[PDB]
Amino acid sequence: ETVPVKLKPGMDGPKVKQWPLTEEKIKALVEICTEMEKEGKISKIGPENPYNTPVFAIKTKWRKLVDFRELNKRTQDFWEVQLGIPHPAGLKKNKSVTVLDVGDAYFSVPLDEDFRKYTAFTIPSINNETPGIRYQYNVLPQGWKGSPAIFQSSMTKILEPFRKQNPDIVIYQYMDDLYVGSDLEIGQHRTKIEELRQHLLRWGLTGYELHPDKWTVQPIVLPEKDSWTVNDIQKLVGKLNWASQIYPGIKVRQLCKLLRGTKALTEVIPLTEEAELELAENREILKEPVHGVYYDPSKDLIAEIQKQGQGQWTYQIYQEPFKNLKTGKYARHTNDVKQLTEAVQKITTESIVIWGKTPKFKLPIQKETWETWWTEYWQATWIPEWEFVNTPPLVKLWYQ
Amino acid sequence: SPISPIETVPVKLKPGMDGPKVKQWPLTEEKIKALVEICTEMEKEGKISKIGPENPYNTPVFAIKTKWRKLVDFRELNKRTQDFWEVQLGIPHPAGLKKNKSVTVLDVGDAYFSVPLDEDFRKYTAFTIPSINNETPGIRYQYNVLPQGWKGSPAIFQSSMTKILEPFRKQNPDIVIYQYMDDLYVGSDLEIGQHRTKIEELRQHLLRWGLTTPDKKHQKEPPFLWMGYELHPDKWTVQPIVLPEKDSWTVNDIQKLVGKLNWASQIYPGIKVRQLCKLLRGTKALTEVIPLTEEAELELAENREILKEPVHGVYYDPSKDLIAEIQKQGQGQWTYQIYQEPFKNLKTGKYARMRGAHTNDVKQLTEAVQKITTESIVIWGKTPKFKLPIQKETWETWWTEYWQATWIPEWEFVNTPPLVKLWYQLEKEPIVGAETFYVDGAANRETKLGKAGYVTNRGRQKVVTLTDTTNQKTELQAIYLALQDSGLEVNIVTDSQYALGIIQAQPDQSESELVNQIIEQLIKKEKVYLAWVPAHKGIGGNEQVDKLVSAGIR
Ligand SMILES: NCc1cc(Cl)cc(Oc2c(Cl)ccc3c2nnn3Cc2[nH]nc3ncccc23)c1Cl
Repeated sequence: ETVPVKLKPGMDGPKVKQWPLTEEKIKALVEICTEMEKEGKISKIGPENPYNTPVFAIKTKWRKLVDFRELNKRTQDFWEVQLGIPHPAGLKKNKSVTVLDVGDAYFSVPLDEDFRKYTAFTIPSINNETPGIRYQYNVLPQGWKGSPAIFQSSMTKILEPFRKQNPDIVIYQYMDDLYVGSDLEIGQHRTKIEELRQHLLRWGLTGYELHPDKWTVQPIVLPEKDSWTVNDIQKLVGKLNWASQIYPGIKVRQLCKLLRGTKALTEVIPLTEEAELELAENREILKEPVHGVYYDPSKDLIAEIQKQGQGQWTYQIYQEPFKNLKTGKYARHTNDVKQLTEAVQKITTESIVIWGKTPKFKLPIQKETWETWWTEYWQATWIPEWEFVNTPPLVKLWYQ
Repeated sequence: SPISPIETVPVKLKPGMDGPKVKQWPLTEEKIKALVEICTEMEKEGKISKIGPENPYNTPVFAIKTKWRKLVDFRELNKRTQDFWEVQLGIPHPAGLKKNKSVTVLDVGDAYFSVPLDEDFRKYTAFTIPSINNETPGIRYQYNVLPQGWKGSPAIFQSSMTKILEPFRKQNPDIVIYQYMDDLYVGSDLEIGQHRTKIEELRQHLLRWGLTTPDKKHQKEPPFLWMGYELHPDKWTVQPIVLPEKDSWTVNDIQKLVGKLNWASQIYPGIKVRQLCKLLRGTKALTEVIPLTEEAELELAENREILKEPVHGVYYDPSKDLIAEIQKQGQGQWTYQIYQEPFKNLKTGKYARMRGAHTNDVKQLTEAVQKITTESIVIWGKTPKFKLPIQKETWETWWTEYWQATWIPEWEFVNTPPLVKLWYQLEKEPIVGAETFYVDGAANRETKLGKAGYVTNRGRQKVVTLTDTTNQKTELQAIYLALQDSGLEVNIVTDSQYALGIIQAQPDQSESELVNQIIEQLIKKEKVYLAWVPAHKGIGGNEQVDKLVSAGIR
C-alpha cells in the first residue's frame, strides 16, 4: 500500500533540462537503466510526461545520481512537516560517526501511481542521434527527500532490536544515508557498525568515519609580530573593524590611535601597552563562540567558501550574513575544481551532522566550469543547492 | 495512405480546463465547397470522421487558394492541451557524423496523418463546415489522426517513431538511424548489397506499422542539402554564402550579413564580426542606411578574402582524440579549430564575449576553453586536448594568485603569436623608498559634483573637481591622479574595495575609459603596491584625504 504524495499547491512538477554527458557516462547509465527496468524499478515513458529531472553518473563501479533538487523544493511540505525526520543534537557530540549508504532499501517500496510522473528523467545521446531515453520511477527513488520520509516506519522496525541493545548509539537517517554515532573506543565502534550491517543485511540493505567531538572553530587569527609596520597595523585594523561587526566586545580605539598623520607604509612604529591589551582581549573573544548567534530551524543555512591558495580553502556557515554558526578550513595531483567539490562535500556532511540540513553554497567559480566539471569528482548521493559568487577581495584575508 | 496500428498516446487537457467551444465564422460558397471536397476525401482515407451534434466542442476552419487548402485554427485547443516533453534537446552537427560506407535519406510520407490520435481526445478536435449563410446545421467532424498545427503532434509522432524503430534498432546495432522531424537518415558500413537489403528490411518494418517511405529510384542522392549544410561522402560544408555588394547598407542588410558570417564561422576559420556588430548599436530603423566605418570596411574585406575559396570539414573518427586550437584575433575576438589529424578540421568557431566590464586575455581564454569543452561534449561525448597560446608559467602564475577556482583540462602551449600574457603585477609587500599616496574620492548625490585627490607621506597634495560623477568614478579618478604624479615605484592606499577589486584582477581591457587609463599607467610602472583601509575610522593619511575631497561635497 503506497503512501499518497501531494505537491505544494500552486506549483507543479520539475522541468529541468538534462546536462550534456560524455559517452562513458551515457553508456554507464544505459546499462544501469536497462537493468532497473527488467527489475521493474523504472518504466519507459511517453511524451505526455512533460516533466524532467537531470541525471548524472559518478563513482570503481559507476553509479546513477539523480538530481532531485527541484522535486525536493516542490515536495517540502511532504518530507519536512508532514513526514519529518527528527534530528538528534547528540550526533555532533559523538567521538565517532559512521556514514552508511542505505539507498538500496528504497527500491522495495512502490511509489504512489499519481506521483510517478514527477520522477521523469532522460538519458541523452551524443550529437542528438536519438531522442533521449525517457524513464520514470515505480519505486521510492534515491535522492528524493520523500523516500526516507516514506521509509521512516520500515527503518524504525529494522533498527529496533539494535537500538534496544545499544541505547547510547545515535542513529540518524538523512536522505540515502545512515549516520551512526558512539562514544565507544574505535575498535568497539567499528565492531558495532559490523553488527548493524548484519541487521541491515537481513532486510536486504548493505565505512566513511567522522569525528565530530574533534571539530573545532577556525578563529580569526591576529598576527604575533616582533616589529609592526604601518601597513601591518592598517591590515590589523581592517581585520578587527570587520570582526567587530560579528563579535560583541571587540575594540580598536587603542590600535587606531597609533595611526596618526600621513606616514610611510614600511615605517616600523613601536607598539604600546593598551594596544597590546586590545590585541590580547580581542584574541580571547576570537577563539570563543559568537555570542548571541543561534541556529533558527525555519531559516536556510548559507555556506561561503574562499580560495586561500596552496590547496587551502576557508569557509563559514551562517543564516544571517556575519552571524557565523561555524567556520572552518579545508586543505588538499589535485586541481581547484577537485578541491572545491571535496570542500563542498565535507561542509555539507558537517552541516547534516550538526543541523540535519544542507547549506546553500556561494561558490567562487564560474557557473560554466563548475557545471562541466563538478561530477568528475562528486562522490555523495545528495547534491546541495549552489550560487556563483565573486569573492570580495577582503573577506579572503580577514579569514586567512 | 495508412494510419499506424501503434498504441495511442493518452492526451489530457490542462487541469481545470475543458475543450474549445469557438464559434465557426460564416464562410463564402467557394470556401464551403472547397472544404466539403477536402473533408469528404480525408473522411474516406480514415483521417477524419463525421460526428453528431451532441459533441459541444468546436475549432474554427478556413480555406485558402488552382487548388484549395484547409486551415484549422487550433490556437484555443493548443492553449487547453497539456504540455508535452520537448521533442529534441539539440540538433545533430555534421562534424559529429562518422563516415559510413553508405547513407540513405527516408522521408516519411504524410507523417502526422499516418499516426492515430487518443480516442478519448478526438472529441476536442471537433470542427464545423458551415452551411450556406446562417441556414442549416453544419457538417461536423473530429480528427482520428494527429492534426497539423496541434501542440502534441511533433512529440506524439516522434514518440511513435521511437517505439516503432525500437525492435529494429536491437536487431541491427551496427546501423545508424538519425530521427529528424519526419525524416530518417540511415547509415551502415555494409557493402552496397546488404545496405540496399537492410533499407528494404527497414522500409518493410515501417509499412507494417503504417509508415510509407520512398524507394530506391525516389530516394535522394548525395550531396544532401540539409539545414544550411552540404553533406558529401568524404567532407561537409555550409551551403553557398553570397555576401552582397551594396552602395548603401541598411540595418536589415547588416543583420543578414552577420547571420551569414556567423553561419560560415562553423567551418571557415578567422571569420570576424565585431566591427559589423558595432554598427547595429543604437536606435536605428530596419531600412535606415548605416555608413560603413573604416574598421567595418576592413573587417568586411578580410571576411570576403576568407570566403573567396571554398572550405570543407571532415567527419569524426571515434578512435582518434580531438585537438582544439585557439588563437587571439584582437579586440576580445578569439578563433578556434577542432581536428583529429593535423590541419583537417572537423569544425571551426569563434568566441567574443564581454564577461563583465573589466577583463584580461587569461580570463577570456579560459571562457573560450569552457565554451569549446561544452560544445565537444554535445557533439562528440568527449572533451578535446587543447593547444593554447599561453605559457604554462603565465597560467601557473595566474591560477595560483587569482581568488576564483579556475581550471583548464589537458593542454599544451603552442607558439602562435599574439601570445596570452599578464601586462603588469601588483607587489605583495609595501615598497621601501617609494612615496605612499593616500587617495580618496567623494561625490554629492544631488548635484553629481565630486572631488578626487591624494595626500602623501612626503607632504604632497592635489584635489581635482569632477562634474557628472559618482563615488565609484571619483575613487577610480583618485587612483589615476596618484599613478599620474608618482613615477616608477608607488604605494597607494584607498578605502575603496570596488577599485581594489578591479585592479587586483589584473585587467588589460575595460568598458570604462578611466579604467583603461589606469591600466596604461600600471603597465608603465616598475612596482605598484595597493592597499585598503576602512573609511571614516580616523585612519592615518586616509582621514586627511577625506577632509580634502569632502570640502564642498560631503
Ligand atoms: N539529410 C542530412 C543528414 C543529416 C544527418 Cl544529422 C545525418 C544524416 O545521415 C548520415 C548518417 Cl545516418 C550517417 C553518416 C552521415 C550522414 N550524413 N553524412 N554522414 C557522413 C557520411 N558518411 N557517408 C556518407 N555518404 C554520403 C553522404 C554523407 C556521408 C543525413 Cl543524410
